[PDB]
Amino acid sequence: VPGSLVWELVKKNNCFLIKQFGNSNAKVQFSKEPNNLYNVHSYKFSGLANSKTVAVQPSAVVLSTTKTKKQNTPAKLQHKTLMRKEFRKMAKSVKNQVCDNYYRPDLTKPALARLSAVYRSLQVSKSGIKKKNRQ
Amino acid sequence: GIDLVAGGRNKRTKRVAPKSDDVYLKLLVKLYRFLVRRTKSKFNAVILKRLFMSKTNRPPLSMRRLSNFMKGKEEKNIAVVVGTITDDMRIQEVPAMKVTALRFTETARARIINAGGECLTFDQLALRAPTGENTILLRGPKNAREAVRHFGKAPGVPHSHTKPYVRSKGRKFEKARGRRNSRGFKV
Amino acid sequence: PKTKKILQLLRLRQIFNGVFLKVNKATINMLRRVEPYVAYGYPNLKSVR
Amino acid sequence: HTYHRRGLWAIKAKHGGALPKAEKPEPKFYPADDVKPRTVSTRKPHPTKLRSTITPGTVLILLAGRYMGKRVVFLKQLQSGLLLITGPFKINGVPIRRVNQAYVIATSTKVDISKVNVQKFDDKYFAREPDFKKDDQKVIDAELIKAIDAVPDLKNYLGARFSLRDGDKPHEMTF
Amino acid sequence: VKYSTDPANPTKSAKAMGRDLRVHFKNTRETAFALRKMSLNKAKRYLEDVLAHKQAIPFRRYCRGVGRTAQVKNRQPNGQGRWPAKSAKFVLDLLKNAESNAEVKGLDVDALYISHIQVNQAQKQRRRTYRAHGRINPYMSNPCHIELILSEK
Amino acid sequence: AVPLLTRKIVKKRVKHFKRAHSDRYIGLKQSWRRPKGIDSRVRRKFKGCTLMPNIGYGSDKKTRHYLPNKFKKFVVHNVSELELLMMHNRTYCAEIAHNVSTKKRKDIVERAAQLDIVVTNKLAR
RNA sequence: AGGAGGGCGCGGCGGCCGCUGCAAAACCCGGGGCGCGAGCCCGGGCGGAGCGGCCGUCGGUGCAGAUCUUGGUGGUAGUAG
RNA sequence: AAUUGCCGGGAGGGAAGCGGAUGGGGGCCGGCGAUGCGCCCCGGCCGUAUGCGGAACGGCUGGUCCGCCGCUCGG
Ligand SMILES: [K+]
Ligand SMILES: [K+]
Ligand SMILES: [K+]
Ligand SMILES: [Mg+2]
Ligand SMILES: [Mg+2]
Ligand SMILES: [Mg+2]
Ligand SMILES: [Mg+2]
Ligand SMILES: [Mg+2]
Ligand SMILES: [Mg+2]
Ligand SMILES: [Mg+2]
Ligand SMILES: [Mg+2]
Ligand SMILES: [Mg+2]
Ligand SMILES: [Mg+2]
Ligand SMILES: [Mg+2]
Ligand SMILES: [Mg+2]
Ligand SMILES: [Mg+2]
Ligand SMILES: [Mg+2]
Ligand SMILES: [Mg+2]
Ligand SMILES: [Mg+2]
Ligand SMILES: [Mg+2]
Ligand SMILES: [Mg+2]
Ligand SMILES: [Mg+2]
Repeated sequence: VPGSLVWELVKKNNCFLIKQFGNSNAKVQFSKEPNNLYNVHSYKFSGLANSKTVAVQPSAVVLSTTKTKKQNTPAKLQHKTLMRKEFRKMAKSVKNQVCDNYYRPDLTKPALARLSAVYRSLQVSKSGIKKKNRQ
Repeated sequence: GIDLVAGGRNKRTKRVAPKSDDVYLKLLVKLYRFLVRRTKSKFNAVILKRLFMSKTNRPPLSMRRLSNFMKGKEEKNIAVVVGTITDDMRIQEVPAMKVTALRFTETARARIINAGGECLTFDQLALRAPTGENTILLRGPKNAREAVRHFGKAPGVPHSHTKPYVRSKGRKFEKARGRRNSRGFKV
Repeated sequence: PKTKKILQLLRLRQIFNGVFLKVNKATINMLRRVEPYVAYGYPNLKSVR
Repeated sequence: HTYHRRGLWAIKAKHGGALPKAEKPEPKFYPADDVKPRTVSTRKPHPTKLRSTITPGTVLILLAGRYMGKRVVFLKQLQSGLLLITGPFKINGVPIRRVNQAYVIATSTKVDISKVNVQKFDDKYFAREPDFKKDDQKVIDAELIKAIDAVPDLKNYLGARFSLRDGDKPHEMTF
Repeated sequence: VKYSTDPANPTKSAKAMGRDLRVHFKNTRETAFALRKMSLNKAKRYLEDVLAHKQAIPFRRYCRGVGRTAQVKNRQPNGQGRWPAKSAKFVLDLLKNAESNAEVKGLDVDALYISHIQVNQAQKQRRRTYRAHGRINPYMSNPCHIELILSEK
Repeated sequence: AVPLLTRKIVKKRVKHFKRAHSDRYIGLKQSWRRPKGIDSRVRRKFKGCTLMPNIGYGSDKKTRHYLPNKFKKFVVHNVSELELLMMHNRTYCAEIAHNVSTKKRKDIVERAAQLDIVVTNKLAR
């Protein structure tokens, strides 16, 4: 079952999709799944309708990519790496496992953006926010 | 103020998508939307339009029609119908034909394959004939329906052979006073 | 209705719309029937340009 | 109404313009939104035009501010486009200042200021950031009081404020 | 019990209350309005004078069809006033209750004034009357709730 | 964070369409109802009468649904729903649902401070 | 007059995702907003035990009129008497 | 909710209410509005190569991570 077929089955309703404000122009949608970098309900970003996916979540930052020949076996579907180095070294590994490999090069900018937000979130976790970012 | 009808807007309606919700048909529509955008083929443009059509606008085609429309031109020619291929017991010889259709009956699929032919889907015809080269586009009989027999002029006007809507058939069901000269008139 | 049709063939469907008409007997008699609805004359180069 | 780009010449600027191929020039954070970077603008905004009735040494009436109505002598037009003015500070008490071209009226009375040095006065001199300013003001009036004394009654004219009175129509007055 | 107004000086004030008192609401509302900021001793003498027909009560609203007397001419130049005895006696009883409540608190009866007085409509009681042509019509009383707070200042 | 919206928000009408004659009758509510009487002044659009909503009043697509603080609102009920705005913290703000308790409001407000997500009603309850 | 499309709201059933004694539903408010609009979201209060959103499907599903039904309440009026 | 009392506020020459537009007064609000970002003296971590452990991508080469070493110096 290819990703295009899976997308049409899960597009309308989903255990991870959150919809709000009805079906007018007011509608706001998001996705809750991991391996969904921007948490957006779209084919490009969906963690359910794509064979190759990247997950950038904290724990230390865990990067996870899925194996294409292990779709039928969920227990071995995720190849996970845990990195505790400096940001640039982590940013280099994300570019290596996502861009240079040709494993979803279209996600290299969303993945680096999410790694920035996750690393920044961890930065303030150890030392509380001493300045607010309104400028 | 400018003198126009309905403001100049188009009042005719047409289908720009299939009314059905079949995901495999939605995937066919996406594929053929791409083909008519970037190949500019007249054949692909017709396929996309018929993929939107309703059930009564895509009549079934039988084997008898197919084996006669594809008579000598069954080598290097794929028959294309946007609809269903049904079987026909009234014929005995079935040549080897390449046929693509939305659906085959299990008797028609068996008849084609046993004769040496192939049954293709429209996603397979796109690989073989991306621009529809060396193909025969076919349609079933649009007006071979019992409903169409009641269409047209009213049954009670001269020169009309429209079917009436009668609950039963017999001598006591609409055969007197309007159907023969011995009772009034005969329209 | 006759005035409405003629002003459609001259493409004058709105007030203060303007067109160029070439002169012959066919067009002039069309113009005479819609005379109360229209102002026209002979343009010069400055007007055309 | 001159057409600068009237001819497809473009070479009177770069005559020896036959040159070689151009050589085109870690973020530490990624902004999650493709924001086009802000570089400095390479547009030249064509400095403002001086009113043709304002010439060096002409007299100006101030129309607004705390010195409204002060009759003041004009010196120079600064690079930003503000006019440079002095009172002079002795007669009417108006120091050296830069004024917008609006809020002044150019009269037809003129003063020669050729032998007066106004060079160190410029936009940087007025940068928002005084004893030496008193010296510069002091050394610019004595170079100008005499030329004011050269014309009869010009001293009492510069020391009086302009005002409109009953029946005065500003759109008919010559000034 | 919560009244509609707090004393704002609860130690220096006393209250009295009455629910479902069988006296016309419209008459008692005017009586309560006539003594709004009155001192306690002047209020008692005013209400006794009303009982004795020596001082009238001014009827300002609920006044249609009320006579003119000249006893009410001060503070009501048109003579519209009356002497509602039942409504005056009912208020007098409440004034004596609040007065004794103040004596228990030890506040002096002198320098006491009405800082709050309110008449609210109680649930109406039903009786009957008979009309021509065998018809029955309602015959209703309009009782009231009265609230009263005396304050020193 | 810093709002990404830069186009100015213009409103064609900061004023409600109150239902005609809802001032006259206590039982009539202000929610708009399209008049449909044959002689209706409001339906016939006589001048000086009540205005009727129509599609021409609609707001720019680029700025519609944006709050005055130049963010678009998303209602959350727990921490996990608030995590979904971390990649959209420049375009979306979080509002905690009305029935979420004070204990969980503390947790959402803490997590949103770490993630630099703006909460519109963080001082409530 | 009339037709049609797309949406808003009410109550169930099958599913999914949640909330709530650190205060649910309902109700109140010259509180703040979003939507052309039907409506929605939040704040403060009251209250003290339950409630919501999304997908599908179903219905005794939306009131200003009917000398409409039942109940409650005015002016008339402290009047006629 | 209709309707009523009180307290406080506002208006009123044979109705009032209503639409649009401002103003005067009030009641609200602070995501109502910023204080950070690049260069330098103080605090504090490691390439290159290695042994080892797991698990990847493409269709046999090459890849990342972690913990440990032993040279290294820029962060
Ligand atoms: K009387
Ligand atoms: K439902
Ligand atoms: K009042
Ligand atoms: Mg028009
Ligand atoms: Mg029309
Ligand atoms: Mg005949
Ligand atoms: Mg009488
Ligand atoms: Mg009787
Ligand atoms: Mg009797
Ligand atoms: Mg609005
Ligand atoms: Mg709340
Ligand atoms: Mg209210
Ligand atoms: Mg509900
Ligand atoms: Mg039911
Ligand atoms: Mg019903
Ligand atoms: Mg009703
Ligand atoms: Mg109706
Ligand atoms: Mg009635
Ligand atoms: Mg009734
Ligand atoms: Mg009555
Ligand atoms: Mg009487
Ligand atoms: Mg009420």
